[PDB]
Amino acid sequence: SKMSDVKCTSVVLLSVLQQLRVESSSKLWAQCVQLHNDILLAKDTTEAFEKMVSLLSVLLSM
Amino acid sequence: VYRAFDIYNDKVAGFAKFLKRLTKYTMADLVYALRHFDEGNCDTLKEILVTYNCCDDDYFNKKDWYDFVENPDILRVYANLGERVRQALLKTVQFCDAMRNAGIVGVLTLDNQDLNGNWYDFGDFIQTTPGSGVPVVDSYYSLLMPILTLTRALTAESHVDTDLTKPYIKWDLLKYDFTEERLKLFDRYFKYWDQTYHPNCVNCLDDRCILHCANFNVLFSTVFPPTSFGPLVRKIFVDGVPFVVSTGYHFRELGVVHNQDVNLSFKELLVYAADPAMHAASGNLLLDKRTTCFSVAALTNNVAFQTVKPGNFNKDFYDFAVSKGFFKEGSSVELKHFFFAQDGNAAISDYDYYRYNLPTMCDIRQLLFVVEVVDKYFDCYDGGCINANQVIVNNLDKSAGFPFNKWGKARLYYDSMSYEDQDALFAYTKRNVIPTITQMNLKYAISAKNRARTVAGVSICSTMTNRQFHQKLLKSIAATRGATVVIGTSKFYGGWHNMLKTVYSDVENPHLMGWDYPKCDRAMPNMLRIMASLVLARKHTTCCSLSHRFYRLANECAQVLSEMVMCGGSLYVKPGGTSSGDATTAYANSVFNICQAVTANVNALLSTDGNKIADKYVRNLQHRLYECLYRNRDVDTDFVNEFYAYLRKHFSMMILSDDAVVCFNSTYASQGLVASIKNFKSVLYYQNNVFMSEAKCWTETDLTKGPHEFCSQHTMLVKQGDDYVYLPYPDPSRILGAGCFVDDIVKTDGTLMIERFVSLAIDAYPLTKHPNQEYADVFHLYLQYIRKLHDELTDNTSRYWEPEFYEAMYTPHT
Amino acid sequence: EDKRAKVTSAMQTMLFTMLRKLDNDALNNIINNARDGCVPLNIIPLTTAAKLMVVIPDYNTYKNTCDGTTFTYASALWEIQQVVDADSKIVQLSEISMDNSPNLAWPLIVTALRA
RNA sequence: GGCACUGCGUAG
RNA sequence: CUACGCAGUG
Ligand SMILES: [Zn+2]
Ligand SMILES: [Zn+2]
Repeated sequence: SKMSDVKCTSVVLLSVLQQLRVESSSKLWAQCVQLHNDILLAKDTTEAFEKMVSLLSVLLSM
Repeated sequence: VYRAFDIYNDKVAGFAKFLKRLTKYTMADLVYALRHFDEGNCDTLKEILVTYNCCDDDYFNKKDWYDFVENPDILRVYANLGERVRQALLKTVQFCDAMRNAGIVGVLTLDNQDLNGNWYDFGDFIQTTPGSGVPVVDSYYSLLMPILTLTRALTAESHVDTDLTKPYIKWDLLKYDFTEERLKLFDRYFKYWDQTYHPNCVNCLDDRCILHCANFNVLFSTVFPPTSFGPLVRKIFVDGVPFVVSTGYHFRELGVVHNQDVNLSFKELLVYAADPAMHAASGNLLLDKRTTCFSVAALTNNVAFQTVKPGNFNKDFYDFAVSKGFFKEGSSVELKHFFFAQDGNAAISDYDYYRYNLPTMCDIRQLLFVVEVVDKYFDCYDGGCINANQVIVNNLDKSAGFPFNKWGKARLYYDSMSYEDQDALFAYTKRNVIPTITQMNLKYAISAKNRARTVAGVSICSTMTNRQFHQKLLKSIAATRGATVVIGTSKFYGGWHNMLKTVYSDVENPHLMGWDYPKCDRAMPNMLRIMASLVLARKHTTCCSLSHRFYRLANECAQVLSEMVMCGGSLYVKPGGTSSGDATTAYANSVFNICQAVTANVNALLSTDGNKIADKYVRNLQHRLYECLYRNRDVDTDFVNEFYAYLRKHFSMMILSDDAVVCFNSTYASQGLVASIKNFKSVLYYQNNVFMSEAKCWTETDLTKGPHEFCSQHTMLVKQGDDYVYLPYPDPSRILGAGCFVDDIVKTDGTLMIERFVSLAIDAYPLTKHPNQEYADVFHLYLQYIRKLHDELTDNTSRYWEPEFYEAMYTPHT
Repeated sequence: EDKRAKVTSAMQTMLFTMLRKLDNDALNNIINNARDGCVPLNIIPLTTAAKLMVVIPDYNTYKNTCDGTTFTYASALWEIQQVVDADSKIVQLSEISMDNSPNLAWPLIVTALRA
């Protein structure tokens, strides 16, 4: 589908962000956690893709 | 119009609604509204709140205006009435004095006192010689007790000369013995409560006296400054170097307790190190503005923030599942269970949930009768103290708490001490109080909600002594089949079917129902936890004396109920609740659950009109229930047995520490002779200080469908061996999530997955018999996956992936 | 027995070394203020500890509690020695302001010494 | 990096 | 039965 796979990809990207020492920074990790927890708890695919894009942008800033 | 009346006559007895300056409402209406709470019909409560300036109607337009957890501001609104309640109390005493000064003997009821505190009653009064009048205030005070701490009626005792406008009272910062103040408080408000009150529960005579005195202390400890409660420390001279050690404790509920081995060896070193005295004395002062919970000190040079990393993802399982047609749009099975990551503020924000734990004063007569009835649910068990060599410990590779986690696991401490040392320590705990420190850790597991879960890791002294105290009774409860408490009764091998048949046994019009406790581990009153410990310790009538059992109880109170909690390297005080890492968490929780169910049944049977009851036996049972509740001081074993039998016939309970299934005669409940969902809602509102919603509590009419949920398991009646049995199946989303999302990456490759998936296919076999093809296909998905893993890894092994393996574990032969 | 000896030695060393950190200047006075010689544990940090740590979640609490370089707590006057953020980095006093509050990594741990 | 219970699986 | 691992439940 389009919801389960985006949730799984959000999980893997948060995991790789954590491996990238993001959790040292309080604010960046808090934003990443909020995005990931709202993606997983989301029921609308539009919000899922929006927060997925935002989380990917946070990953790509470095 | 309907008014709340408390009646005790030759025909009807109870506390129920009847058809019948002077205010519109009386004190009994306030007590009834706050005790029997129904959000559908709150008109009397709303009128009472608005009329006396506690709030305005615009406050009620918002949703959740009644919920404690969602709208904590209601705690202020109720408190805005507390002073009024206090005035009533004072006037009550005056009234009693007048009667004692007029030679009048009477029974004081709530309905005769208007909300301003005036008494407009002069009937039921028998003249006697002046000066010898004896007011009867058991029912009045006993029913008014839960409203005294809900409305915080004793706040004005914290101000100078008892004036709400005047500033606080500057108690000496060094004071710890508030006994004289407790005597003054008791003699000012409860002057005519005849039972003797011991501010220090060392002086108490037995379990019921402990409950009564602790109930009064819980109310009286809200006046005193919170810095006085906690361990009392004293400077001793060990070999000439000055130590500071705890030589006592101050309990909000048990008063001042002093150690008996105050003297000024590995056991003595453990008593010193487990003590929070040295840590909280050498540590830097800490002021945590993140939480409203009282803070003690900082043991490190920095505050620690712990982050929960996201769970791993099994690509292989997800790919296989979507190759089998799962996870499509509009399906029934989805991924609803994930590892929810947390930030650095999660631990302290979850510890802050203890703001839901309020000082709750219980209905003491009701609580005493309810503990008498609850003890009947544990008479088929035997317990007692055992020596160190009889203790069985499951895992010796667990943490030993703080500060003991710095030096090794619990295995090191169990190997270091000889059995004589452990026995000496246990005997020490029978004469002294040993405060400990419990860590809070964050849990890392599959969950369906973004909230984090904290586990309270207890120290080793508490674990050892509580094991020696309670393990015999715990193993007795865990090895008894067919009783109310189903801990230790497996759902496998026909276990679920036997459990269900036991619950259904001999009920005339059997319906099922269930409920949940919201914030059970944080909102529990301290009195109920004390009662649970007393029920568990009642099995020591011959091995332990009274003083030994009281000092043991003080040990659980100081190490489980109000211990020092080390979060992130900082010492806070726990306001109450339960420790999820305690030795006897499940069994004390089961006692608490049975208590709440019995209280619901008592409230249901006493709030019935009684006159309209068409059954003479039930009417007489209600009359004798009121008699044995608010009229008899000593225990009545015959009526306790009769009420226990009545409940066991018309109210069959299946209890596991939080999750309960009740099979009840539907006719009786619909008539009001048995607890319903609304009775449980009222009971949890006025005791547990929490609102229970109808979304999370369910009812079932047809027994064939079975319970809607028990232990997060649905149930279904199927046919096997020409026999109709009840099989439990889980939510398939939970099993699919457990398969997809893993705790550690190591469980993504290797042999381990096989066993894991076996234990997931065992728990997903019943879904095969579900009518839905998706639920049935979950099981075949798991079996094909196990087969594929076995093929990738490459007579005795083929039996893992055949359905006969998982079929054999639901046939009751083994 | 060797492991028992090691654990006893470690526990004794911890108690002794941490007792070195324990100050008897004000402890003696507060014990003497008590007739029985027993004092609550919660009072020892308030009246004897020299260093104080305050954790500030938001700027409102900061300006309410410890706005100035010297503030008050437990009826005592404390002077700020350091301020750190949740990333364990030094934060100067001039940096903490309503304009710059969104740029700081809250909560802030402020460390002060008793004056 | 906690308590309890249950069920698996490999070993005498 | 005793050890270790896993899974599920509160
Ligand atoms: Zn007593
Ligand atoms: Zn005993």
